[PDB]
Amino acid sequence: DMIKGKQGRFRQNLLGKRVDYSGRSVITVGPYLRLHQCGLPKKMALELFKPFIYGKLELRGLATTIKAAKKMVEREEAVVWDILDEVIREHPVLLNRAPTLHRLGIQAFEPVLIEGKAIQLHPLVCAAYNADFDGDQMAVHVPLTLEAQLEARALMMSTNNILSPANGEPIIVPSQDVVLGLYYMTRDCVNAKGEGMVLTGPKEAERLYRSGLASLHARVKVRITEYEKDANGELVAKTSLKDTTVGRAILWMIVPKGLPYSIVNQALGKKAISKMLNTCYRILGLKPTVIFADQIMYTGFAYAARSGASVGIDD
Amino acid sequence: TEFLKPRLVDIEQVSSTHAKVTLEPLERGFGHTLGNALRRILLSSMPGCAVTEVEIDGVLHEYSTKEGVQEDILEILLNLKGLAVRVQGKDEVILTLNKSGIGPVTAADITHDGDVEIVKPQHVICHLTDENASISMRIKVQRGRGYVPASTRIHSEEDERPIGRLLVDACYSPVERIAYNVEAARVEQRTDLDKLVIEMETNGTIDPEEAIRRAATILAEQLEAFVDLR
Amino acid sequence: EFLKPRLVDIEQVSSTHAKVTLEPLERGFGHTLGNALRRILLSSMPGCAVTEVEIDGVLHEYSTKEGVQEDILEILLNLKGLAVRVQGKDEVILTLNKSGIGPVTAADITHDGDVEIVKPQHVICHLTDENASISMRIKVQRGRGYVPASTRIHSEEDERPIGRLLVDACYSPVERIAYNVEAARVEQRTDLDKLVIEMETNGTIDPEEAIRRAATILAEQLEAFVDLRDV
Amino acid sequence: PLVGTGMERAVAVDSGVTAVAKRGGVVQYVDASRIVIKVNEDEMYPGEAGIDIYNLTKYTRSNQNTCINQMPCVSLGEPVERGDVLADGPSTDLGELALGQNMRVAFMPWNGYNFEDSILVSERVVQEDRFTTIHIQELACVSRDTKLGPEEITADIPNVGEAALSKLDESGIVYIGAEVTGGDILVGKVTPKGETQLTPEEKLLRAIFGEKASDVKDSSLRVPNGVSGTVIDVQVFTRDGVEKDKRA
Amino acid sequence: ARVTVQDAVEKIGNRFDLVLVAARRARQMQVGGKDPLVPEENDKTTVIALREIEEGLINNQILDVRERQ
Amino acid sequence: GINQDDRGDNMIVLTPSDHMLVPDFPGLSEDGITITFDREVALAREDAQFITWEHPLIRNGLDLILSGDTGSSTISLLKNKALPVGTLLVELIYVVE
Amino acid sequence: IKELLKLGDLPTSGQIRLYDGRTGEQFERPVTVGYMYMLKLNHLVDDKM
RNA sequence: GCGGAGAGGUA
Ligand SMILES: Nc1ccn([C@@H]2O[C@H](COP(=O)(O)CP(=O)(O)OP(=O)(O)O)[C@@H](O)[C@H]2O)c(=O)n1
Ligand SMILES: [Mg+2]
Repeated sequence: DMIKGKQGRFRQNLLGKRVDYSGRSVITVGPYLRLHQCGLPKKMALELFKPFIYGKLELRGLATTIKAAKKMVEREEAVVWDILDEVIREHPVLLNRAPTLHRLGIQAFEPVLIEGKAIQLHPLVCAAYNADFDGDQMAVHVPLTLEAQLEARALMMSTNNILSPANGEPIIVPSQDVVLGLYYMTRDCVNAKGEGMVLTGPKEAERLYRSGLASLHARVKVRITEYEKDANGELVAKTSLKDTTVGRAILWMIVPKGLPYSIVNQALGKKAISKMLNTCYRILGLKPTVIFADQIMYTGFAYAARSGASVGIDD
Repeated sequence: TEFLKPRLVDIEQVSSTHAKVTLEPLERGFGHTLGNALRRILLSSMPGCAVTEVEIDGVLHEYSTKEGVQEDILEILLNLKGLAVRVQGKDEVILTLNKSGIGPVTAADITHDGDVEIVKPQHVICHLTDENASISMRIKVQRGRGYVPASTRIHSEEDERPIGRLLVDACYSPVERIAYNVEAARVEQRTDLDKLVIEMETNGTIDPEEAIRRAATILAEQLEAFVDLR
Repeated sequence: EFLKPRLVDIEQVSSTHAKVTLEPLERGFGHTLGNALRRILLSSMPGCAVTEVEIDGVLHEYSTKEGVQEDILEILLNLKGLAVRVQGKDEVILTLNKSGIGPVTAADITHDGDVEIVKPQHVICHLTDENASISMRIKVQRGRGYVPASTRIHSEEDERPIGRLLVDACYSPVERIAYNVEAARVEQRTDLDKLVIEMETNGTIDPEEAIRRAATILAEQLEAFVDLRDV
Repeated sequence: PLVGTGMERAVAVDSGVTAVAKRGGVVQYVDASRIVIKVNEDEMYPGEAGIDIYNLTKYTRSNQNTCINQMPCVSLGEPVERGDVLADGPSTDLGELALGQNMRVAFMPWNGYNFEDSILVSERVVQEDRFTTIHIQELACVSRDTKLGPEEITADIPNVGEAALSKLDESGIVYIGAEVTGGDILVGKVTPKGETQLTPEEKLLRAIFGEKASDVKDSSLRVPNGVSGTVIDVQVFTRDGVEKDKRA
Repeated sequence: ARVTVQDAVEKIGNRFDLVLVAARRARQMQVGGKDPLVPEENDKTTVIALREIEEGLINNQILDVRERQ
Repeated sequence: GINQDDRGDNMIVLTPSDHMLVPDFPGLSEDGITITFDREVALAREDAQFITWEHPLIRNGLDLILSGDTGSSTISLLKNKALPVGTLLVELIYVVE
Repeated sequence: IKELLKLGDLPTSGQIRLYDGRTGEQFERPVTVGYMYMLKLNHLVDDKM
């Protein structure tokens, strides 16, 4: 019985161990994060990285011996927090969510020290984790050796895993608030403020919208310069007058060079945004796709909040 | 009582017209109040000069066509919208453009007047084709605050004007784009403090730093009347 | 050649509720100033509030006195709401002493010169016994913002007397702020606006001083902006 | 609840958390521990009636470590009838079920801080102190009788600094109302040592110094790591043949 | 922080021995036998070694030649 | 084989260990002793042993080692590219008495 | 519910126009506000962390 | 005071 069976052995103690330098806590939104990072509470970070703290403290000479380093960590003076910030700089941590169904259940992130007792998880990756902010918890492990650090940052980092290993399609597609905001932004209306005025570019579109001289969605003629890598990797600017909404122009600000304008020109729902990300990946590559996804998240969240979408009984 | 004043005003000026500005030390919540006050004042209320109205010697309405310009009229209006001009003494001045021959008629080709300086001489205006290449126009520039679209003036156009009076959007404010992000920043013990990153694009004339300068100056000038605790 | 806004009439409807007007506001600056002031007022107005309390016969917040019906914890909850105005000192020790049957209200506090008890009707306790007597010493400090007990616990600094009862400090007098920018027909101008700031406070900070200090803080930060090193 | 179903009073009354009058009368004495009522002559027993006294229960530990505290509703001189609610139990008001609290919500996405089922909350909520709960942990130190000798509860604990004893009384128990933190000594206990076999010079040194061969080891209970609160109550249970301590 | 290693994997297409060469380099850097060939911007030695790999200065063969030298 | 717990405030607590090297140490006890090397701490903490070169603990350990024969003979290898293979270096510690 | 809202002198549709506390600008399309009875469940992060 | 049962709960 000790050997056989789930609770006994091989399953329990030889494929299912219980690592050190690990923690657990409740997950939270943290929209401001970069795709490759995660909000980590100070106190857990100190607890996890304790031996790193001692090593760095001794290197800097702040502590004569290891016991003095321990006492300095247990008082938690400003120097300790400074050393923790310095050591945390490039050190990546592993984030895991209880049912690790597929390999995207474990991903590496760069932590950013924050107050509170909850772990902050980047929104875009929730779909990969199947994470929901209704009391879901996550575990956080620390890779120790140099090879482990390199492996976590290279193989497991969120930005390196944008395509699902099952099928080629993207995993990090915007989920609900982002897509709602973008949808609100791109949809047009027959008549509003600033119908049919001609704008020299998206920047004055934003000038108009944020100053309240034009509606966030209103049909308008704008001059836009799209870039196309038609040659052997060179970008050629084509600049013409398109008939679009203010919102579509506002969104166009983020979009990297290589992509056709058409991409944003439509209603921009869930599918449209997903295929937008798809084309951005296929044409440009990884890094532009990552930054573009982050930009999409930020703009979607912002303009969803500006929209003020609610649900009344009469809706 | 004793507040926390910002230090370390770093400015990453990539592409001279585009400036990122960071202010890491502050007090909780002042990030959005200060960022937004600055943003709105910069964007909506900034004294500047811009083209307002135009009379074309050849065309009576904005949808008609001139022979030998491939660009439509709307493109010429849009090109005229981008002109960033600074006049020193005079309040309202009327520049003339007259060009012939092949090529791109650019802002430099305008007649060089005394008080008025065009900050971007290479801004394209029109493209003239061969053997006819006749372009002549008179553009009137005025001083004002902020951005004024055509639609709000044309609304109050009961004072009937002769045909050809083509209104143009007035781009007074020198700022083309302005945005601010607020993010967490901690002074070694206090974490509920924030950093303000202000991304600003100006229209050549003044560099962003000085734009911010006169924005804060203007806002302080309005506030001066109440502030007396010193 | 510009305008600039001057502070005009400040109507006081009640001791807590106040309306402040600003007449000559340029177009567009109505909302800017309205919101800036709202933010500064709600966030940064310095006020005084009780930080800790010592009552005689009670070891800790959770015990109970003979002859009172509120729990001690509820007494702290009542004290948190006490609206007081301190003028000169930073920490004052108020003394409440009452005996006999009756409601111990805020008015019964020992009357000191520098401290003003804004709402003397504010109830604290109810005695229910002829020989039941309550004595307490309430320590009131000046501060800004919101500081809970549990954060200051790191800096205990000899909290050793178990009779000490720490209270969360809400160092903020302002409860509510609204503003309206409305057309200010000035006899020689077309489109000017007047800002009306309607504010509800616990009745410690006066409107004029609140608005002045807020404008001060905003002007100071703008001062920080005027200079730009570029070094 | 601002929006209830009417069943709140049924639930609150039928649960034992409220204090409910058995014989109606008039409230004679009100305290935050007991409500004393003078019975009405109708319900008053002819022979050996007297008055009714209801002792309330103040902060005690529930199974889930929450607080169970009753507050009085009524005031001096108010008449009460059989089956009215004198005192409110935990999370009940004036007889009604108040499971939580009712706050002003707005349905909107606010810069994805309420992205998923997550909730955004205003600092006014913590300021108004409306979601602060009291919890209550119980800790037990047991002194048994070993065959090497019974353990002791004394405050004399080997090789502890006087800092740790400062908050302990002479009997070795924390003062009621003292604020403790993780690692602080919750109560003092000593583990007996046997077969010490000290050298004769060491035995002479022990007599002058006062060093105890019997102790040299500490079984004192300590507050668990990372939990910090105020000691509100202490209880002591002795068996037959055990002297009562001061706390007792 | 170095958010993408895409150029380093474009240098060595296996994407696995990349990790090995970067680990060897960063281990020669941490235990201070060697010195970084790139100006550090307060990065730790892992991201330093990746930054060096993406700039083409270090690979396995350069490691072997320098070690035998 | 004496465990040295560093309490932190210039005070070391010495306790023996399961792997100590001698049957009994003259001064040591299993309950341990606290020491300080700073004369001022010793003047403030009379419960600690003031350790100097002349303190019995050190003189005791010295006699214990220099009378015993542990540490008198060992071998060691050297990996140095800048020397010939199989070379012989011999450390010899004579004692004049 | 509509009647009860009317008796209080509140919008009958149960939605109100709201101003963004950070920016001061109005939200398009008024939003539902009102009092709801909410509960704090026994799952407290400090116990979980 | 390492363990294992039983009960309940979380995602
Ligand atoms: N017995 C159980 C019940 C639940 N779970 C876990 O709870 C989640 C269910 O999500 P779900 O899809 O069922 C609900 P959600 O993701 O929030 O979307 P929706 O509410 O809009 O429908 C999964 O991560 C499961 O692993 C489990 O492991 N065993
Ligand atoms: Mg969930």
